[PDB]
Amino acid sequence: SNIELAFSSVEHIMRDVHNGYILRYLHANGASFFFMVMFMHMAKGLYYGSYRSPRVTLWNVGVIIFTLTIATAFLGYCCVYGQMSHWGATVITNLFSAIPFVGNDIVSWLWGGFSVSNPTIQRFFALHYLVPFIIAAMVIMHLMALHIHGSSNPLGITGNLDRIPMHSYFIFKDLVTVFLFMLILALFVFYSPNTLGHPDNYIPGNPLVTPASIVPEWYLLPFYAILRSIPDKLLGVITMFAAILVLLVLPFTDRSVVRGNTFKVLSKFFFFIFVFNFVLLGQIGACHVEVPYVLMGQIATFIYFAYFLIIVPVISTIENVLFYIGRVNK
Amino acid sequence: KVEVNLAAIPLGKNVVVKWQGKPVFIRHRTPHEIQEANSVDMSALKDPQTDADRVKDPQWLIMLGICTHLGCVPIGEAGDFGGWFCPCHGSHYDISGRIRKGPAPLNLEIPAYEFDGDKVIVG
Amino acid sequence: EVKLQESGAGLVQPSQSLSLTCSVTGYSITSGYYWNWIRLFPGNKLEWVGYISNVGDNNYNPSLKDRLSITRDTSKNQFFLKLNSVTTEDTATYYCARSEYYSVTGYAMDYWGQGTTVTVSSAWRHP
Amino acid sequence: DIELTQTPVSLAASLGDRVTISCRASQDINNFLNWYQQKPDGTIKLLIYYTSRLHAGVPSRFSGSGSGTDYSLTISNLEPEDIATYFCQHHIKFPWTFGAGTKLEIK
Amino acid sequence: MTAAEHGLHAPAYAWSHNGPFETFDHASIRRGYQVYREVCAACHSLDRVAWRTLVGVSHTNEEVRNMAEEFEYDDEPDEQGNPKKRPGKLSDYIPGPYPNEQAARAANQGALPPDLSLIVKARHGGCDYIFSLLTGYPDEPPAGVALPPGSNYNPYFPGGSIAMARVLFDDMVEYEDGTPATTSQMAKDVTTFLNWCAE
Amino acid sequence: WRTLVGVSHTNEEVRNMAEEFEYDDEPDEQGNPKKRPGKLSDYIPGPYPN
Amino acid sequence: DTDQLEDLREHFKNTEEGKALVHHYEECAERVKIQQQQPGYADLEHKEDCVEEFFHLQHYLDTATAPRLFDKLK
Ligand code: HEC
Ligand SMILES: C/C=C(C)/C=C/C=C/C(OC)[C@@H](C)[C@H](OC)[C@@H](C)CCc1oc2c(O)c(OC)cc(OC)c2c(=O)c1C
Ligand code: FES
Repeated sequence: SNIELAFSSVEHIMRDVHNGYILRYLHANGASFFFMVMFMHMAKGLYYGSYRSPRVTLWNVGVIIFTLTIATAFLGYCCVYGQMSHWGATVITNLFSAIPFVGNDIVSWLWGGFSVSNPTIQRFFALHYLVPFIIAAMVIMHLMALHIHGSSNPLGITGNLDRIPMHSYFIFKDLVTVFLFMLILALFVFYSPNTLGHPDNYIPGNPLVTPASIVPEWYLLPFYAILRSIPDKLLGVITMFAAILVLLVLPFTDRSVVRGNTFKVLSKFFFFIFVFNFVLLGQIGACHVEVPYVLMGQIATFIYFAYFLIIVPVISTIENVLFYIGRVNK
Repeated sequence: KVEVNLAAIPLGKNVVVKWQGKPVFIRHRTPHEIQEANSVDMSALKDPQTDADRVKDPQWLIMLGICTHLGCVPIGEAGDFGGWFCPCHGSHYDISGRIRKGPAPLNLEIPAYEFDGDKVIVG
Repeated sequence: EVKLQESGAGLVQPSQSLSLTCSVTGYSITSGYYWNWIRLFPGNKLEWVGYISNVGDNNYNPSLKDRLSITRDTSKNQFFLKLNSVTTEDTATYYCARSEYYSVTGYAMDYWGQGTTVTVSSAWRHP
Repeated sequence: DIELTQTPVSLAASLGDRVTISCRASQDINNFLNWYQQKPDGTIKLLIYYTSRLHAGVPSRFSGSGSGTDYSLTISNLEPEDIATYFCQHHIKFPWTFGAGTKLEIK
Repeated sequence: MTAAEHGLHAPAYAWSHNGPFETFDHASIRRGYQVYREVCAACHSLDRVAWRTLVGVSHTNEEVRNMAEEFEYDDEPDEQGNPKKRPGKLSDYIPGPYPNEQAARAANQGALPPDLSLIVKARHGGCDYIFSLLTGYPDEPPAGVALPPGSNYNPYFPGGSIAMARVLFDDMVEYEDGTPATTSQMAKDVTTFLNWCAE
Repeated sequence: WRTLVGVSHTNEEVRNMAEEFEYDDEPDEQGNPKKRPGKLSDYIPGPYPN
Repeated sequence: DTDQLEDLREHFKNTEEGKALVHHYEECAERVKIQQQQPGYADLEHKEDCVEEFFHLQHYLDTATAPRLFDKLK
């Protein structure tokens, strides 16, 4: 973790440790897959209304795990101490300098110095090791919360009438995806290890030069984009953090009397509008801060939030009524 | 505390030096840059300041290359104000180092320093 | 950029006041540095009349110090000159200029006005 | 009230050769001395400030030197619009005072 | 962002190592080493590559041992504590041309030659960009390009103004294996060696 | 050195004891190793180089 | 020996697209050369450059040479 040795120890892993590269490429790519899957897992639930009914606490725990995973991930990205590392370390810790009074103090406290230096990278490794074990704990709670009500299902109705044990069905069904998962991760680790990364990170971090090519990790982009879309320093970070916290609102704004999107025409539509919007958001993030893109980023940010706050409640209420009048002849 | 050989620095050039871990910007400004710095209405600055308040000697622009937004080092001779541009979130700085466009809330910082002939002692 | 326009009484009879106005654009009198006035005698001697800062403080030449008065209109963005009790002595061509100040280089009047030539005559003119 | 003494006063020269004007103070002005150029039409520009500093738009062929009480306004080639009146002022203490003026004619 | 700032997009040359089943062409690697040693090594370090790594890759155990013994590294002080040099060995790393960054920046008009050890991975285009750069030097910058003194125009380099000048010219190297050392043949060879160095 | 300040000696006294020794400094413009007088942030120099 | 990338850049500089592209480029250079003599080019803050056109040219040749070049190399 020593700042003068950090980057090189990582190369030592790549160049000298037996299968060291396999270890590194697996960890790095495993990090991206973690998010591709996490996003899917989140989406499925967001679609099938898993955040509803008695499963709220389940969903709320899941939201914490999301915030924690993103944190763990960023702590680890700093450990390579490449250009992206250093500057990611810088910008992100500075996110707290937005806090009104104590601001700068929280920031220099974290750094443990005048700027991102040895103290920063060494405590960051320390913490990158610690959080995973907390996530693990957080997972067992996610499981305990799951276990009292069981999983939902695509129909969005009760599954009490027809149950089948986890063993010899879902143990084997799970195996299929496990393998499929490993097959694609192997394709990246062995044949395209660096496609998901950023080249700037192969250049040792330098405190006097931020590269004109600086771009956040692909899985952070949508959030990066939302922050860039607000021309105020403080509002920029408040809005960004809000974009994550807004997911907690969902069990209260979904006014529908039935669970899931399987039978809702207007919801399925607006769901995909949200999905793609999210991708567009992440795309704007990889772009520059230039004319058509800024405004685009702002329109999309609006949509993102407007989805949980306006669309869903407005749409679901209409669908409730639509479902009613379409068959009531009192 | 750091000593920079000003006699070395040519005219239309920027120089970066390390001071307490943060980079210090020093530009040997041209007469056009100096005029362009002192000929800008405060109404167009979110953080108002005359180039006089910032520089001690109009020929040398000395400051901290730390973007006041989230801490990146702005790129020299870049932007839409012929100054510096922070690649991180798109902030623009003029030849006085004042914040023009972008999230950055304050003009680049002016450190403490004095001259001692053909050299400046920053710190 | 910056512009300074001089306008006003281009001919005045003795025992009266000399009022010249200096309109600025492309910069605010309140924002900047120093706003001076100077006159150019035919004898080719320049005399510094006095100024008014961006704050609102005056500093006049000890000579004219008790006759002149320099004020300003923030709203119209223009500073003035009012030299009371003029004599054939005051005939010269006046200029309004902006002078900066930098700790190390001192002053320097960088932006000048067109230059209005006033004549102190006993002649007549339609007001 | 310090006063500058411009000399040579109202001198002349050819159409492409160096000249040398100069101001002299009664007190000491350090280096606080500027040089202005008054065109034939009546326009008054800034050429040099604080002994050596060139203002924006003034050709590189314009030098300037000295200190204390003796200064100078050099030139490389008066070709062509150099024909004008060149003043000089101090500013170490109020009130500021200019020179006598040095006319320039192309013979 | 203006096309010039981004820099011209390097095309895709058909490298012999591109392909899920293709290995590097070691013969090309060997040639590239020579190009680096005789042309690049005067300004570019290769800090992350120890001698032992060429053995069984591009050269022989004997060959490498020889190349290493052509340089001096510090050994532990003698019996009386006085410093003393020693001829390099396989366990050492390839020595760079400069002792420090200042010496390096001094010898290149303020610029600083990046260590080539991972340049292929540290850039977009990798092999393609590296190669197109070494060859991409026109004899005259396009009309209207104000080029800073001490700078050279290369279209593939972001901003067009690179501090490195063209260094590859025909036959400036005598390839031990006979191959005609044309400027593009040399470019192909170092790049393949640089790719190996990095991966 | 600094660790003596306020314990056994004064800020000046330590600065003075420190400056009597030379320590390696960043090479100059052309990369030539040059020395420098000790400072408070330094560690008491030993008598033998190795 | 003559460099393989040059030999190819030359053959492709002399094709219809090649000559058209170099023409547009040369018509630009010729337009700039004029501006440079004209009254006060040093002061204009609008100065046109021919990079865009040099890029279209260069790009074209890249597209043509790139998939071919390596067959000629060892
Ligand atoms: C000293 C005369 C050099 C020789 C010989 C070679 N290179 Fe070089 N190189 C040198 C400098 C001054 C720089 C920096 C330029 C800048 O503006 O940053 C470089 C840079 C490179 C780079 C990276 C450039 C970039 O993309 O930022 C590459 C890819 C590179 N050099 C490769 C290279 C190779 C392979 C050489 C031998 C054939 C070679 N260089 C020689 C100085 C010098
Ligand atoms: C010990 C732990 C500490 C101190 C703090 C960690 C917690 C913070 C987070 O949430 C967990 C944080 C990761 C954030 O969440 C809002 C992510 C969405 C990241 C958002 C993010 O990333 C960037 C990034 O990666 C970059 O790379 C070079 C560069 C960046 O600009 C140049 C950014 C950036 O501008 C933003 C907003
Ligand atoms: S750090 Fe410069 S804009 Fe965000």
